[PDB]
This record gives sequence, C-alpha cells and structure tokens, in this order.
Amino acid sequence: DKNIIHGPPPFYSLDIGTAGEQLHKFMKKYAQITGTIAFTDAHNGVNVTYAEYFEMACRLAQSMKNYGLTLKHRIAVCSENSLQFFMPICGALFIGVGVAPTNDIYNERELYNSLGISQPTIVFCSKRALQKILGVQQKLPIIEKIIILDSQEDFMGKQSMNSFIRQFLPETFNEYDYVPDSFALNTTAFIMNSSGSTGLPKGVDLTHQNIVVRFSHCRDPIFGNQIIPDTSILSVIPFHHGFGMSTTLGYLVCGFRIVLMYRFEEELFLRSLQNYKCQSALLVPTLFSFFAKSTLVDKYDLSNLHEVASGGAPLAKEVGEAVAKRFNLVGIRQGYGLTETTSACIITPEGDNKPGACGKVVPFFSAKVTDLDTGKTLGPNQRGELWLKGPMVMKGYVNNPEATHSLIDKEGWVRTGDIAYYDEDEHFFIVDRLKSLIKYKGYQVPPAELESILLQHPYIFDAGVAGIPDPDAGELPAAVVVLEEGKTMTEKEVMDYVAGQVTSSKRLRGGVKFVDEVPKGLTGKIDGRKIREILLKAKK
Repeated sequence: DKNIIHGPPPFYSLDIGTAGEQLHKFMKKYAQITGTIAFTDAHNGVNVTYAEYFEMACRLAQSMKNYGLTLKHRIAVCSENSLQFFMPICGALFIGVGVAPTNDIYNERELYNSLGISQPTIVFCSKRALQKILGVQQKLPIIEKIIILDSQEDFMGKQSMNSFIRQFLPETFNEYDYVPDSFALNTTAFIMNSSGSTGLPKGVDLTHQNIVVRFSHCRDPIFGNQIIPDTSILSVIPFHHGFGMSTTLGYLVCGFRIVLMYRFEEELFLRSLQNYKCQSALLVPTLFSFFAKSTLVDKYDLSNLHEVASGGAPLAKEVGEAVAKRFNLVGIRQGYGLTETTSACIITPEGDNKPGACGKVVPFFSAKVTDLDTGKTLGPNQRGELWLKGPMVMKGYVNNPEATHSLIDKEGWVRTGDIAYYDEDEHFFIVDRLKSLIKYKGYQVPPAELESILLQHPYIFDAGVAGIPDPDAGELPAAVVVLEEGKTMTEKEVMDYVAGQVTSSKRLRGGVKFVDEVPKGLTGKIDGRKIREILLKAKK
C-alpha cells in the first residue's frame, strides 16, 4: 500500500459511452457555433471550422459503414500534419473502426511493416503519400481502397473524401441527425507504432477505454487545459505520434483552435504564435534545445502565451528553465508517458510547477519506484525503477503476446525502464541514467559525451559508459564497446581515441570491455548499473 502513489479524483465525473460517442457530443456542440475554428494551417493560412469538421466526420462515418466497415476492420491514415488528417479519424471512432496513424516518411520496409501489422481495409493518404501507399498495396492485398485527404475531387484515379462520400451516402443523410455507434469499451480505437531497441516498430493496441480516460485528463483544469472560449494552441507534434494523437484529439474535445505546421520553421512558428494569439505551444523534445538558442523570440509579441508544453519525453531541468526564460514563463508544462500508455501518466499540475519535475500522477493512475536490486518498493527521494498502472495502459502489442508480457506484469504494471524518484510532495523526477557524473578527486563530467565520442568512431557501433568504483581510490570512467561487423580494436585504441578528444585524464581510466551488445535497452536506453558490474568484474 505505502509508496504506491495515486492520482487524485478527476475534476469532472466520467462521461458515458465510447470515445466516438463522447467526441461526437462535443464536436456537435462546437459545430453549432458558426465560426468556431478547429484547425488552422500555418503555412497557407486556411481555417476549417468545427461545423465543417463535424459534418465531414459524420459523413465519413456513415459512408464507411455503408461501404461495409465494422468493428473487425481498420483504416490507416498516412499524411503530413494537415487540416484533413483527423477527419477520417473522427469518423472511424464514431463507428468503432480501428485507426492506424502511419508515418508519412517511413521507408518502404518500415511502411510495409507498419501496415502489415495494422492490416487496414481503407487507407486515407495525402497526395504526398499516395505513391508509397500504392507501392505497399501491391504487397498487402487487405488494402482494398485508397482515398485522398487533401484533394476536392478525384486525384490520379483515386477518390477524394467528397467523391467517396457521394458514392456511399444517400442524399437523405442529415449530419445533425446522425448517431454514433455504441460498442464495447475494449474495442480498438488506435493502432500506434512504437519502437523500443528491438529492431522494427510494433503495433500498440489502444482501446476506446484508453482514449476516454485521456478525454477526462484533457479538459481537467489541473491536469489538462481548462475549457475556455477562443483558446488557441500551436502544435508541432507529428499527428502519427502517440502524444500527437492524444493531445490533438483532446484539443478537439476542448473545442480549441489547433494551429498546425507541415514542418517546423522558426519565423513562421513565432509569427503564428504571435498573430493567432495562441495561449499554448506544444513542442517535440529536440525543439526545446533549439529555442534555448533562439534569439528571435523577444522580437515577437507573445503576451497571450500562457504555457509552453513538451509533447513527448521528459526534459532536462536546465534546458526547460532556459526555454521558460526565453518565452517569459515561470516554467515548462511537462508530462511523462509512453505510446503504450496512450498519453502522459504524469503531468505538471496547473499552477504547481517544480523545475526538473515531470509533474504528478494523473487521475485513475498509480505509480511506484522500485529498488534496482531488490525490486523493493521505495519511499520519497529514493532513485529507482519507475512503474505505471492505469486504464490508459494499452490492451497489448498487436499479435505480440511475448513483448506485451515482458513490458506489462500480471497486475497491469508497466515497466517503463526509466529511473526516477518522487519528493515529499509526490512530484516525480525522471533521471536520465542513474547517476550522471564520475568524479576524479575534485570533478569530471563524462556521461553521454564520452559515449557520443565513441559512437563517431567508424569501428564502433555502440557504447555505454559508467563509473567504476573500488578501494583503489576515487572513481574511474570505463566503457563497454560494441565493435562493427567483423572489425578489430584494442582497448588502447579506444582509449587513445578518446584521449585525443578531451582533456584532464577523464578519458577511460578503468578499462574498455568489448561486448556483443550494450548492457540493457529493455525498451529504452542504457542500464548504467549492468555496465558497472561488467567493468568491475573485468578489473582485477
């Protein structure tokens, strides 16, 4: 019981019905207020209203039903971020058809693998994805129909959404009389792609139950965004990412104006943030490093900007603080989660921002930190392995029971593979690694930097660096190294290589050990303690 950390009750009691039913209810409301904007394309300036989105979604839902799609079918969406992206997604959710968002820049192998897993009957794609989709269709006969998202009429012999609708929808159809289907909450809502360290991406099977819980969080005044009229958000998260899907769908539930970009550009981003008077900006992790460097932020009027949020992994405390200062904010709105957990399971509570913290456990969820050795449940300010448990946890990997049971134990705990601790206020901190610095006698800093140096070497494929401690005084930097295919190196060559890369005898002082693979990914990064043992055992 103790050391299990629980989220509080939701602010609002749970709505009834599927994700389609709840989504339909909100969209129908916003649709009847003319001029309410759902999506805005920053590159061409075009707006699409909730009225337009709602009507298209209902038409697509009934059209797909008439076409013959049922609970047993899936559709895929393959496209750059666009105004039309979520139209077939809303429609599919209305009728319980699973949706597989598919990376538009997948190579031929990755694309085939993704669609091979989701097995869609219809693929909605942009003009820019048509050729690659045509190619994969030759290999995947389950794909019976291709529909073009960003064309009004037929394009290259393929139907547009409008033409598809015209063929399969009677002229008696009234969008405001349409009623979404009712079905079991364990019905598949999405198949999202996620890669650990193990080769190719797997299919993450998210249920309607998963999604409606996200719908609770998204409009929660503490753990989401309070629904307020004329709220706009600029998002540069790929819609086919887990957090891209879960944040964007949530914004639709909230009735927000979602400003999107096909591709990130500094000027256009800042100009749009200013001119659309967005209250929030949602960024991918690597863009925080970017804006920490940006000098242009001050030259724009961002007086309406209330928050900058990370739509992905947790961020470094210093990078976050630097970006906060750039945008004249007290802190960054953060969240920790996995594709496998639908969305963020730990979120910065509104008005309760601690620097370096990824926030607090969300409603309906539980979290625990376990001893890296004993598996023992830990108290506050004790670093260990982070586990997550709750109703946003995926049904499982598609057709991969083994991978599922390796990640999720029999009681529903997800083994995140990340190291963390929580403080006395139950704020969680994700630590990247387990330590972070090996100390000479006074100081030396060789974490990821030495690893990066090692990775650049032609003969070196992978590498992990840890500190080796012994009664032999102090702490010596050491590394395990994965050589390339059929290549030869000595310990000295690796050491001398690093020696000629940094100063102060902070270049491997313990000893290099060659291995077949870097200790542990366990679906994530480097197992620092595993590395320490292997190197320690080697020293004698």
